[PDB]
Parts: sequence; C-alpha cells; structure tokens
Amino acid sequence: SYDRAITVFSPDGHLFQVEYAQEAVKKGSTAVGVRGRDIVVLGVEKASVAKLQDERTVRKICALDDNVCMAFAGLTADARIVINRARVECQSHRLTVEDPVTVEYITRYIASLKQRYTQSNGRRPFGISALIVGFDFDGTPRLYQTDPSGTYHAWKANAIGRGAKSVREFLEKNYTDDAIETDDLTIKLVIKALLEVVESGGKNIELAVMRRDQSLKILNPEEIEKYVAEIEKE
Amino acid sequence: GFDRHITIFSPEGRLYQVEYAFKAINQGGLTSVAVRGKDCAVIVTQKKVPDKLLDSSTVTHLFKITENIGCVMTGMTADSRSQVQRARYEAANWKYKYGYEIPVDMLCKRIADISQVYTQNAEMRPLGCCMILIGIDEEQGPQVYKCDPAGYYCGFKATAAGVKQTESTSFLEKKVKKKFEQTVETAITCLSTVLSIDFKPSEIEVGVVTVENPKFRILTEAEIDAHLVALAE
Amino acid sequence: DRGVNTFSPEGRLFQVEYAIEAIKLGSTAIGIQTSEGVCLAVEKRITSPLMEPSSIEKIVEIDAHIGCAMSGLIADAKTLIDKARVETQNHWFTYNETMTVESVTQAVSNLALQFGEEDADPGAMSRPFGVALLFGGVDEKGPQLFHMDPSGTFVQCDARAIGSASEGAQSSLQEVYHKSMTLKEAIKSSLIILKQVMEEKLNATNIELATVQPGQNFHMFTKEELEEVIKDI
Amino acid sequence: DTLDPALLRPGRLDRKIEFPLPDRRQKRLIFSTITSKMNLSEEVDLEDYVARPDKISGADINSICQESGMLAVRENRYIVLAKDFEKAYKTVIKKDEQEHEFYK
Amino acid sequence: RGYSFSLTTFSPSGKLVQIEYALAAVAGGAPSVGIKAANGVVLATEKKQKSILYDERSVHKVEPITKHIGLVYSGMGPDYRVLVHRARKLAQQYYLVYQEPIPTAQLVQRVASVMQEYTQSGGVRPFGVSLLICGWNEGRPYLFQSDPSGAYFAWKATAMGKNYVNGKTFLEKRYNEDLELEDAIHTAILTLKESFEGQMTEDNIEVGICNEAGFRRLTPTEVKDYLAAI
Amino acid sequence: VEKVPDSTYEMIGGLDKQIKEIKEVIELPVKHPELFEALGIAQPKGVLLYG
Amino acid sequence: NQYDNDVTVWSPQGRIHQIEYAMEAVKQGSATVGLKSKTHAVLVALKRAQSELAAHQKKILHVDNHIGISIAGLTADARLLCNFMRQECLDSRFVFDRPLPVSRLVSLIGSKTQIPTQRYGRRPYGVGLLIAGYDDMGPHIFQTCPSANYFDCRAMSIGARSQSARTYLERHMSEFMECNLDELVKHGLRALRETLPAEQDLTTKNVSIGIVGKDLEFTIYDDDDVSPFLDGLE
Amino acid sequence: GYDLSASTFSPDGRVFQVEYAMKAVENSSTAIGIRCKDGVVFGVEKLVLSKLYEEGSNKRLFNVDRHVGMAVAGLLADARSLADIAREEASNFRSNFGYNIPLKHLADRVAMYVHAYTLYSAVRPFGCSFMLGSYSVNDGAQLYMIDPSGVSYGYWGCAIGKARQAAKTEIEKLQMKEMTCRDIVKEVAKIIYIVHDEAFELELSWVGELTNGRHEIVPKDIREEAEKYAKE
Amino acid sequence: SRRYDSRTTIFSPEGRLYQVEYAMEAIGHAGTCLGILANDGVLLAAERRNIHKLLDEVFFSEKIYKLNEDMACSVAGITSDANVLTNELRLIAQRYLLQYQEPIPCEQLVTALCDIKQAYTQFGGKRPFGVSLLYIGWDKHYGFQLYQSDPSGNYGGWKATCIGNNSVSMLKQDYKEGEMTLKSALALAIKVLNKTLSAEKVEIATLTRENGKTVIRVLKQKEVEQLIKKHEEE
Repeated sequence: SYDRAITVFSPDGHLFQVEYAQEAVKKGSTAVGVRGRDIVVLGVEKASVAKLQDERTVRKICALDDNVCMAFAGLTADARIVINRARVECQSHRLTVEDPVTVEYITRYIASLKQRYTQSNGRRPFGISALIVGFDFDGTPRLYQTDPSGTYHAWKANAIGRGAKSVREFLEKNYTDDAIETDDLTIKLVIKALLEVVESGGKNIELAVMRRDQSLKILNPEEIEKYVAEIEKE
Repeated sequence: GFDRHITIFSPEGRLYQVEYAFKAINQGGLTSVAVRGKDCAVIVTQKKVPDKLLDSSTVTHLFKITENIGCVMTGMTADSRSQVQRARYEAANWKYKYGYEIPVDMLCKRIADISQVYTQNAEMRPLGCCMILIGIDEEQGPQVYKCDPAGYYCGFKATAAGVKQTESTSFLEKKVKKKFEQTVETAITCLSTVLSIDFKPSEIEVGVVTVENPKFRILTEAEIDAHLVALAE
Repeated sequence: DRGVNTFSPEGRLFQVEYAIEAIKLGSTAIGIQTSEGVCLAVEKRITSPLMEPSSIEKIVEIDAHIGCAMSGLIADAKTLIDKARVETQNHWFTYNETMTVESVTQAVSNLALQFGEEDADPGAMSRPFGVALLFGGVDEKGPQLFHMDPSGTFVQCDARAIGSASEGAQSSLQEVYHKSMTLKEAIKSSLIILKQVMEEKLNATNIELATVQPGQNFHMFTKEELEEVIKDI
Repeated sequence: DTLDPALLRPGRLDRKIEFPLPDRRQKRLIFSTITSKMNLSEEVDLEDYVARPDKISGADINSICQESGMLAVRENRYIVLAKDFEKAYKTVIKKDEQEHEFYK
Repeated sequence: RGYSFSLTTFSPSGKLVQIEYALAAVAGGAPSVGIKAANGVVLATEKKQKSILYDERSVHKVEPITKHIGLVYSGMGPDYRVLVHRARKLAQQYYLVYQEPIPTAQLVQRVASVMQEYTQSGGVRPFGVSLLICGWNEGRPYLFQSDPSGAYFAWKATAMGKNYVNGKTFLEKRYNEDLELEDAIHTAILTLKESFEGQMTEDNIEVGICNEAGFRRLTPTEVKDYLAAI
Repeated sequence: VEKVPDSTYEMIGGLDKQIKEIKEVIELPVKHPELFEALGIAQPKGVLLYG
Repeated sequence: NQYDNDVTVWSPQGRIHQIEYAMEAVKQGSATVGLKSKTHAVLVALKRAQSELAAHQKKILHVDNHIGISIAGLTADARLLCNFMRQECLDSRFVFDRPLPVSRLVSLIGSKTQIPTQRYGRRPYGVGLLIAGYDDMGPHIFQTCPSANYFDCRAMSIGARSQSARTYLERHMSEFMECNLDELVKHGLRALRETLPAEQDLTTKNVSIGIVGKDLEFTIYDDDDVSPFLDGLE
Repeated sequence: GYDLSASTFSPDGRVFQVEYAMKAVENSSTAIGIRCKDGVVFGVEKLVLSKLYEEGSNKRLFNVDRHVGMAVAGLLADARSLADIAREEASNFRSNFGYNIPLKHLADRVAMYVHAYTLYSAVRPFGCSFMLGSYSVNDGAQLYMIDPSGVSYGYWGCAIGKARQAAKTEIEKLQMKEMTCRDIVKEVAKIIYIVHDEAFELELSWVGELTNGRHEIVPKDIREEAEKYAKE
Repeated sequence: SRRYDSRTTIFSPEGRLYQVEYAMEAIGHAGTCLGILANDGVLLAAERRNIHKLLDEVFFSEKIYKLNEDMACSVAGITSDANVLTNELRLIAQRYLLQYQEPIPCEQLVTALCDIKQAYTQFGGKRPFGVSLLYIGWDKHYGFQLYQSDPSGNYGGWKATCIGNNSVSMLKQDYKEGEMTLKSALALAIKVLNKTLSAEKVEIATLTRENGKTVIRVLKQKEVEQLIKKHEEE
C-alpha cells in the first residue's frame, strides 16, 4: 500500500533512479555472450567458489525453458524474480500458441516488466541486465540485451557486466567473420574476452552453449581448461 | 529526526505529543472539579460566557452519555464533541451488544483505548480533551473517572481538570484527609478557594447523580442558588 | 523532495516541464504531411558497430493506416502504443470502421497527464510518460500528423521535428515545405537528417523511414529502397 | 561540570567531596536540628514530612521551616502548631514539578 | 487514511533506533519483579500514584489472561492495556480451536508475534512495554518476558522498570532452585522494598501468584499481612 | 603546568606482555633503528592503548 | 519555502499558497472572451500557434446540446474536465430527459474540481473554464476557476493580458441586453482585439468563436466561418 | 517547523493549521445573523469586484433543508462543499427518521464533520466559517455558528467576517429579544452600512412568521426600503 | 507525508541499498553458529547470549529451529524478526507437502523465503528482515546440504560458512572438501568456536540419520563436556 512516487523526473530530463540502477549493473559480475551464427555462448567471471562454494548454486547462468537462457548482471537477488516470472509467462506462451517460444517475445516481456516497474507506485526498478539468447522455429540464434530502463537491443556481443566496457570494445575489435564456424573459434573468442579481464579458468570462468534447440550444456572446469590452454598457446 | 513532529519515541522515552496534547487542554480553560458522595457524585465546573451574545444554555460542557452516566470535559472544545459522540456511540453499542446498560468504568477504558490508538498510530493527533465522567452501578458506589489524551484512566476520588489543576487537587487533598452528601463546603469551595470569584449562580454548572435517583441531572439557578446561599456558615 | 502533483514557481507542473526535458535527450524524428501521404523518419543513433541495427523500433505502426514515430525516453511509449492499438481495434470492433488520427491521438493523450502518488490501485502511473511522439496517419479527412507532448497537448501538424534537433531542424523545415509530396518530400526530409548528422553519413543502417500513402496502407521501408533514395542524394 | 581538567591531577587537589542533596536517613536529622532550634507545640509531626522525599536541599528545609515560623507570625503566635508547618511546606514545599502519567 | 511506511528503521550503525528508545521508555517505567519458583511464581509490581487520591481497587497491573496466565508490565500505561486485549483474544482463539487453556510458551509466541509488526507496518511506533508472563502450564511453571522488540526469554527471576540492574544482581544473589512458596513472595517484597521511594504501603504494591490453581491476584488484606510479617 | 604526568618507572602492577609489546615498539624504533633499516620494515609509529 | 509540499498547507496570513497559484497558471494561458445578450450568449477565442502552423490548439469545445465551453490553461486537464462535464450532461439527457440547466452544471463541476483542492498530493484542475449556455431563462455565462469558485458573470475575459479586454468590456456593458448577433460579435471581437501585442489582425486562422442561445444550437465557427465577421480598424 | 500539518501540536498545544484557517475567514467580508422571537434574519456583505458580475454572482446565503440557512464567510468553494453535504445530511435525516431535522442536531453533525476533518495530515482544515438558522413551530429561532475548528455555539447575534470587530458592537447595542423581525430586516442595513468602511451590494434572507419556516431573498422590496438607510 | 518516510527502497548514488547493508552490519554485532557438512550429516554450532544465570530451560534454544523432519535453521542478527519469518517459512514447508506429498527439498524452501524477503526489500516501504539466517537439510535428490542466506536476498550452498562476527577464513584453509567424517566435523566446530565453552555458553546441534529417516539431535549436555575435553592442544 506504499504509494510514494519514487521513479520521478528530476530536472534536465534525468531519471535518477534508473541511472542508479545503471551503476547497480555496473557493479556486478562480467557477463558476456556471442551470437556465433549456429551456436550462442555465454560466460561470467565468477569469484572464489572453489574455496568453499557450491558450483550448482552460484549460477549466473540459468535456463528459461529449453532454448532461451539468460545471464543477469547486478544485485543477483532481484534477478531471480525476473527469472521466475519469465519462466511462468513462458509456460503461458507455451499454453496459448504452443511453439518453441521465440526469444524476441520473452525479451519484450522482460523489458516490458522492468518498464512497468519504472512506472508503478514505489517499488525501485530493477538493477539487473540480461543476455536473452536462444533460437526460434528456424535457427536464427538471436541474442538480446535488456536494461533497467526496459530497453532491449538485438545486438551481438553486449558485454554488460562490471569491467565489460573493455570487453565490448575488444569484441567490437575482434568479431567480424572468424567466428562463423561450429563452436571452437566462438568459445575461444569468449574465453579470450574474459581472460582479458581476470585470471585462469580453473577458478574463475564458466560458460554455457546452446545448439539448434537442443542440449543446453554447461562446461565443467575440466573441459574449460582445454580451451583455456589453447588460448594460452595462441 | 521527527521526535516532536510524529507520535514516535524520542530518546530517553518521552514521546513528545501527549504532553503537547496535555498543554492543549489548558487552552482558555473552563474548569471542572468533580465531587463524590458516599451516595451522590455531584459535578462542578466553571463556564464563562464572553459577551452576553452567546446563548448561555447552548454553551456547556456537561454532556449526558446515557440515563446513568454524565460527563464533563475541559479540553479544547473542538475535540470535545468528537469524543463525547463516540462515548455515546459505545454506550448505546454496549447496551445493544451486551444487554445491560454500560457501567461507568469500562466506558472510560474504551474511550481511553481509542485515545490510545490515536497516540499509537501516526497520521492522527491525540485529541486534547480529558473526560471527567461519573456514574453509578448496582454493585459499587458512585464512581468518577478521567481518561487523559494518552489513555490513562485512573479511578479517582477527587481530581480536577483544566487550568489550575494543581491548586484544585491540593485543596481537595487537604480537604479530604479530614474524613458529605450536601457537598456544600467541598464542591463550589474548591473553585472559590482556587480562583477566588465567589460565584453568582450563573457561571457554575453542576451535574449530580444520587444512589436514590441514578438519573443524571443538570441543575438550574434555583437549586444551585440555594446551594450557594448555603455557604453562609 | 516535493511530490509529483505540485505547480512550479514558473507557472507549470514540475513533472511536466521536466518531461519536456528527456526529449532533447534521445534520437530525432521528423514527419511531413503532404497532400498525398505523410513521411516519417528517425535517425535511431546506433552506439556500437558490432551489432544488428534493424531492431531499434522507432517507427511503430499503430494500425495499417496509423504509424507513430517516438523519441526521447524510448520504451516508455510501449504502454501507450499498446493502448493506441488496443483502442484502435476496440474502435474497429465496436464501430466496424476505420479511425481518425485525432481519436487515437485523443485516446493516448488522455493517458499522458494521468498519474499521481496517492490515488486508486497501484497499477497507476507515477511519473508522466517522458516520450514525445507523433502519429502519421491517413484519414477520410486527409493525411495528417498529430504531434503530442508529454503534457497531453496534441496539435495538428504538417511539418514537425522532435528530439534533440527540435530547433535547427524545425527552423530548416520551416522554410522548405509548402506544396505537396510529388515523391520529393521524403528526399528533402532526409536532407534535413543529412544536415543533422551526428555519427555517420545517413546510410541505410542508421535511419528508419516509413511513409503512409492513401492508396496503400503504410510502407515501412526496407534497406534497398532506403539506399535507393540515399543514392539520389 | 566545567571546572578545568587540570585543576586536580593529584597535587593541586587530590580530593573531591560530593554533597548529596540529602535523603531519608539524613533528611530526618536536618528536620530534627532545624526544628530543635524553634518553638514547637507537638501537634507537628516529624516523619510525615520526612516522608514524600522529593528533591530538597537543606536550604529549602530552612525555607519551609523558617517560612513555617513566619507564617505563624500572622496570628502573633510564639509557637507553630499544624498549618504553618504543613501550610508553608505545601506552599513552597517544592512549589511542585511536572510529573509525567503513562510512563510511571 | 493510513501511512503504510515503517517509521522504525535501521541506523547507519546497523541497529534499530526506535527499539532502544522503547527500552529507554521501559527503563523509565515503574519497577516490577518476577520470581519463578519451584511450584509457582510471583509477579510483584509497584503502584505509586500521584497523590493519596485515587481508587487503588480500580486499575490493576496484575491481571490474568483468562485461564492461569497473568502478565505484569513496566513502561507505557495504555499500550499494556492493548497488549492485554490482544493477548486475551489470542488465548481465546487458541481455546476455541484446541479446547484447552493455552500453553504459556505459545501465548508468548503469539504476543511476541503481534508486538513485532509494530516495529514495522505503516507509521505505528513500537509499544515500549516489556511485559512479563507467568503460567502454571502442566507439571512445571513458566515465566517469560516480551520485549518491545519482540524477543522473549525464560528464567528463574528478573526485574524491570526503574533500576533493574539492582534487581537482576540482587535476584542473582538471593535465589535457590527449590525456593518455592511465600519465600519467593518474601524476596519479591524485599526487592520492591529496596527502593520503592519510601515506607512500603500495601496499597502501592500488588502481587500475583500461579499456585497450581490458576493465576489469581492477591487481595489487599494478604499483602499487608506479609507486610506485617516483614 | 598540566603537571598531570607523574614520574613512573617499572612499578607497573603485573603487566609483562604489555610492557614487552610496548618496549618492542617504543625504544627499538628510537635507540636501535639499524635493524629496522635492514629488516625491510618502513617505520612503526602510533600505539593505541585500549583497556 | 516549506510551503512547497503544499495543497494541504496554509500560508500564515490566509493563503493556501498554490491553488491561487493555479489561478496564476490560467493567467499564463491564452486569452479569450465571452459575453451575453438578452437573447443569445457568445464566446470568442484567439488560438495560439506555437509551431510551424496548426489548428492552433482549438480552445472552445462542444460539451453538450447548447452548454458550450472555452478552456484556458492546461489542455489535457481541460479535456478530462470536459469529459466529466460532457458525460454527466449526457447523463442528465438520459435520466431526466430535459436539458441540464447551466447553473447546476457549473455548480457540480465546482464541487468536482474542489475535491483535489481538499485532499493530499493531488494538484487542482489548473484550467479556467469560461462556460456559456442557454437554459430556460437568459443565456448564462460562467467563469469558473481552478480555485473551484465559479462566478455568475456577464462579459468576462480570462487569459494572457485579458485584463485590458475586461477594461474595454467593462465600459461597454450599456449596449448589452440589445445588440443582435451581427453587431454583438463585432462588439466582442473588438473586445478581444486588445489582448493582442498591438499589431493588427484578428485573422481567420487564430480566431474561433461559438454562438449559443434562442432557437440555435451551440455552434462553432472555425477558420472559414469566422470570415463573415470582419470589421474594425484599430 | 511545528507548522504545516494538522496532526502536529505546538509546544504549547495549539494546532496551527486551525488558527491559520481562522484568519483565512478574517480576510473575507462580513455576514451577520440576528435572532429574534419570530425567526432569524441574515444579512451578507458583498464586495462586488467588477461590473462584470451580475446580481447574485456568488450566492452566500445558501439554504439546506427548506428551512435552515447558510450565511458563509470564508472560501466559497469549501463553504459550498459543506453546504451541499449539509443538504445531503438533512436529506439522510428526513429520509431516515421522517421527522424534519431539528437544527441543534444538524449543527452538531456538521460541526463534528468539520472537526473530525481536522485530525489528519491527509486533509487540510476547512477555510470557511458559517452560520445556520431556522425555527420549527415549537423550536424557537435556533441559530448556530461553526468555526473551522469545528466548534458550534448557539448565539443571538453572531457575526463572522473581516469587520466582525466592528459588527459585534452594534448588534450588542441593538435591542435583541422582543421585536418582530420586520424592523430588524430594516435595521440589518444599518449594521451593514456601518461596518462597510470603503460597492457593498448587500443581500438579505430570513426565516419568520412571514415565511413559515422557509427562505427568501428578501422578497424584493426592502432592498429599496433598507437602501434608504444611507446618510446614517 | 513524504517528509516523514524513511525511503527504504531507494538506490544509493553508489548504486547500493542503504537499508540492506545496514542489516549486514547488524549481523556482525550479534551472530555465531557456523555449520559443517560431511559425507555424513550436517551440524550447526552456536553461541548463546551471555553468562547470566537466570535461565531455566530451553526446549530447543533461541538459535536452532526445527522446520520439517529433515530440515533445520539457525538465526543471526535481530531475533525478533526472524522468529516471525521462520514460522512463516515453516508454513511454506508444510504447504509444499499439502501440494505435493513430498518432504520439500530444501532449495525450494530457501528459494521461497528469499523471494518473500526480497519482496520486503523490493517494495512496501518497510524495513528489511534483519537476519542472515541459514539452513541445513536433506532431500532424496541431492545429498546432505546446507544453504546460507542474508537480508539482501541471494543465497548459496556455503559448505562451511559461518555468520556473524569474526569472519570463517580459517575454515577455508582447513575443510577437506572430499571427505569430512562428521565426528571430526564436531572437532573442527569446537576448534573454530574454541577460537571465537560447555553448554551453558554453547549450543551445538547435529543432523544425522538411521535407516532412511533423518534424526535432528540438539546434542544434550554431557556430549559437550565430552568434546570440550577432546583437545589438549588445537
């Protein structure tokens, strides 16, 4: 019943609550994805979960239903609500039209939801930002990146984590046509892109791939090592 | 922050709204002293008309809750009739809900309790009037009560209410340790010894209840005039 | 601070004159009503070149014969574009005909200055919609475009510029339009976008243009049509 | 409370004597002395006004007892019996405070 | 109408500013002792009014919750009366659904549950009454205390109100685990006798016991009786 | 003037860990700096006495 | 200025401190003038063109079935208030099946715009209506105000520098209660032609007028139909 | 800043949002009401701004229940609001209890309405003093006057407005009890012309034995008879 | 009024949440009760309030709360709030049974409680639940597992994490992740509590099983006097 208008226009057209959510996604993990023309691929430099984590419940990588899956970046507990409501309405859109639900529609639902929390009476618009990847009825490995202002863009790298302005300018530099193959050059581009930022993948990185509406497979740190070694060898 | 703005706890306790509401009942000040008789709870108060243009019958404090309970209040008179109407409401609601006519004590508990929820929640001021209210039940003698604007009803013999409360209760304390159905040397003489007017029978309102006749009666200048000329001992 | 429903010591609301800002922020869109159509264009300001530019929706078709062109705080319009199309098919549903442009523009602009803190159920709005847009549409009266404000003020327009280029492009558009389409208003409007140029020489990747002509319904231009026009300049 | 924090330091003072604003087991002795240098007619009571122990100096004991005698000068009396004691005390027997019900 | 925003909030130190003020308003309240004893408790308290003017049979501080559970307070006046109203209502919900007098522990669960949301929930300030509970509940007696935060602890003896450090230290000195009947009343009387501000009048104290036959207030002829046996 | 400081020497009533640690950091950085400029230590300074 | 959280507060003299400032917010609006004869009342409005060119934000409005209005202040709030006035005027067409009288119309909107002046956090309806209609007796004309205090006036002018139009129109009341339509609306346009910045013309573009009275519907004269009203040289 | 909210007292117990509403009727014109044995006569000062306003541009003598009246002082929006809910209140009494509303109950009802409306920070107080008045066949000429504080007193000759400091003196020196209302309608103009110290286009209404429990603007003849109390 | 609200649901200009990290400093004032899992079951190890004799008997303590047959929880921070929420989450556990006839695998429960506690820090204007409580449990799906949550909302599998003051870094140099042998987990628990001690001022509680059903023991008195003499040096 709390009805104070929080998200209000200040002077010079500046909607301060949303830009405060922009630092709130600037102060998270470092998520990254690549649309690799037959495959899509993610990655989020994780912390010290080997000391005493459980790797099963440190997941920045979730799954929406089977094909679309997202990597949030920021506040890591307001995100899980958006995960749950994405899964719920995604099952409702399996109820009505009965498709392998298109990635455009669910990312319009996420952006419309966060824009509906930039409007309602006193509820602090989210501090998350997504990487809605996936497929559709005919291949088309579309990636989407939302925003706490509820603006989604259909771009192809969108490194939107904490130290990821360097990663998106790197990915601006080093993604033209060399990653059109099956998986190896794409995943090599991702693990190269996050090994720009931190250290070795035996403690830090974890990834996920998705191939043609089957087999959302994560990569355990034994397998990530091979790719990391190849990158190191260069 | 907002200790003296909202009904919340300041440091060292002492929420700064109820004593700001206590100082509200001294505004102007038309002052009641209630006298209790082992068989008759008399009521006294002073009432001043400003300019002989008011209707003196309409201005009063002296309200009637039911056929057995009267009341008099000395707070700010805006907040008075909002409080006495709810007391009439809970009296008639008691008689409709629980059979017998309400006895005088838990009426004052109940209006003390809604005054509590005024001074518990925010966004409402604790309304500044205290309810000297008398009445007789079948079991005990005549009673008298006063809920404050904080909700602390006590069960009194003889307090007072309004401006000059301390001089009145000092006079009554000095004049009750000696031992009074007539109440001729107690009821008016608290006023005439506190503020020294030695009233003509206009400005004083008196409301009695007796064990022989429990109906609440507001007296007129004839019988209060005999009551005043009985101060010739 | 102060709230949203307060008037400013200049004379207008706070949130409305603050909602006139964040229209200077955001991309620029222009529209020209002609005698045989209405053309809309927007330079949707792609940030990086690593990416896909043909999914920044700034020309949105309300119906087959109403297309809008928003700017400013993007994606805040989607609720009132949703209300525009739901109201459109409600009109066609209940009345079995087309619409005007002042009925969709009448219906959307009622939602602009409709907000507040303490009101009905919390599905209401807090801030005003900080998105200025204009409905290019063809009617049985004529082709026309209705420039809205965030204040709910909507006006008849035949040559209107929004966004950051609301002064220089509007003053340039003030002197170059009087007559009719004859295919060259769409080529003398991207010329105004050619003077506006921020990052790139206005190729068929960073501007979206769409016309609404009375013969057809609308035409969101694809790439080879755009670069067919850009080759002619 | 603001004396100086260099006026002591074991050399300039080395001591500190608190004066208590006395209570029950002392107040009785103050009344016994100050009444012991007056004329009393034993209608007075001692421990009744030792009771209500509320915030007195010795100076205001001399004020209520001195004031008791001077209030007995009204009827040109060489003693004091009942009211001048109680009377002066109540008048200036701390001219009250300001309680504050509910809390307490 | 209403506020629907909490006025109790977290300090920049990381603590509740209103609750420590509530414990200040409790600590400025009238002193009250409570002694858990081997068969039954005693919950004494101190009723000092302004003058000798009031009806000391009118208001109570020992008052039961409907079966065998009395509760005595220290602090704010009428907020206590609200907690008695809510406590009697919760005990009667429990009695109408489970057909036994309520276990004391569950009554302290529900009274501490209702005192919590006044540390939240829309403009209400917390109560500032740390009342303490008694109760015989089957086999061995219980004793508790619901702070205006909402916490509660069970023990063998406590005090509250004014100068309660002296009450806790003094009861820590004089307590025995078998100390059971009227000796507890004795030490309760000489815990209130410690300060009292003077003369130990029977009309200014009232006690309540839970002697395996329901909580009951003590008549004023019984407290003065043991005040004759001091 | 502030004659507060009263001459004291070694009559400290049963503190030996404390005087070992304060003499570890109050006369070694004064009367033997040579093992601090060869031990790699920069400088110890500032002691907080909480009790 | 602690009287900025402020339709609940009182300035210490007498002032409510912003619903007179809404009266400022209709002083800022565009100028207009209405008046009444013994037979039929007229409304005249000049329409500001703050653009390329336009319909100049059409002021006088059709509410009714002879109870016409003339707004001057906020436009969206004006349209909200005339959807109210419009809807319950049609409701009085529905239930009672008579023309709703003009006085009860303006009184109950005078009780409808009075509620947000009372309560909390709700701005007053910042629009100065200049309503005019022909009930059973003579054709009334009511200024109402954002302070919810209407006036049973004759020949009132409100808007930007409309005080000069009043002081023309105050000293020319003697030739009212006569002066038929052809010479009445000339007498209102030469009352409007003082609020203009002293440069010469009430053009056919910006002047839109409305006529209501005996044996004629409230009739709007737009860009074309105002051209038969032409005279005056000053 | 103990101001600006009706739910916050002063440090000496004085709710400033009420006394700021009280001066907010002291900057508005007078409206006197004089009781006599056959009914209550009202008279309101008017402060006609321009010639543009016609006769009765703003009613300030409303009526409520076909017999009680509404001489108001302060903000006409707020006074008109409580006028129409007084109409609804006597509507609920006559519909509910059948018997025509006695005025004491209506003044206590509207009084506790406008008082209970000054206990919350979510509302402002009203800014309008006003007075009532009527008589039933066995009531007596009851009139009451109600402040923005919500207090309602029975009067004889109460006067609210700007110049009530002047107006209370002549009503006090006028013979109050025993004259038959027609003269005092005439005499009301003497009070209004004295207290107006500067178009004063006044307006009168009453209830009386010439009315049998009703209200009329005067009928219209004393407006050219009590106008002849110029030069006094 | 908007002058009075604490405005809990506001992002900082640094992007964080003021009322949330004030709860994180509330944990460091009062809080103990580490938890260790093994190949066998999981234990809490806890501290009571002080040395204050005056405490007759706790059935369970004020620290370890039973939730199902196979779960339990321990509590840091403000003890008044968490009591409420643990009864709240207890309701959740039982209604999962009512919906599914399963003993509620504990990650469902932790997810539900973290969603409602996130909902109190999301909107409503209230203060957040100042408790970083943690959970132990078992399901047929996974092994013995403990989760740990905080007033922000996120949680995790936190194999040996303690809460409260004097922060767990020694445990991430001592815990053997493969095998632990729960008696030696008791030994490590009294090691850590011996650095940060009979059952007057300790409260240790284990979760084990026999033949399939789980057994939650609160480790009655004399077992603590066993383990406290199981040292010499440590």
